[PDB]
Amino acid sequence: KVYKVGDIVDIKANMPHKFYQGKTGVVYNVTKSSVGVIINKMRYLEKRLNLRVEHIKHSKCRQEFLERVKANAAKRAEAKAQGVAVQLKRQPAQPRESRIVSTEGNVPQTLAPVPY
Amino acid sequence: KPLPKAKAMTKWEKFAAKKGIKPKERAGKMIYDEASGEWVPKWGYKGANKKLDDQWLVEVIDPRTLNRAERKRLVKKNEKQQRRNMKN
Repeated sequence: KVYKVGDIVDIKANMPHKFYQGKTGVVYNVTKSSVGVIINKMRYLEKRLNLRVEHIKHSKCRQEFLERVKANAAKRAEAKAQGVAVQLKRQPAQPRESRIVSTEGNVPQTLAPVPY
Repeated sequence: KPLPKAKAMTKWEKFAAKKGIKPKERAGKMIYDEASGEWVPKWGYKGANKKLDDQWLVEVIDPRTLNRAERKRLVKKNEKQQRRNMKN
């Protein structure tokens, strides 16, 4: 593995004097036996928190941002290829449209708790 | 052989006689670990004092190296006091 200053990381133990498991942080220092990680906590304080390399993993939360940015650039190029609004913006989930379910192959069986 | 009469106070027993300090209980190395279901001996086995190096985070150069340096400093100070008592 490899690490560098300023990389995002999420604490993850492989009870251990503390319960910092799962807290996200960014690297601030590196050493052969450990890798430093800042951990903001509540006013917010600059509580640096070193951790063993075994109990760490690179965060993936920021990968979605770069992926959406590249997809937005590709959609903008595609919109330039034609005449249309790029419409690349994310949207909240929306209510399902009405649809006519058919009872032909699906008769509504009653259950009426047996209770069984 | 001549009797082993070369006893020495080692500069500590005199201070103990000068004060209220008393000999250690000598009851046992074992002592209960904090926030744990099993006793962790402080000497003669896996030690809680060395557990600090094994913890996944110190919340603060590596601090574990500083702790090992402090332990080596205490050991060298004990060896120096032993050699100084050897000198007399």
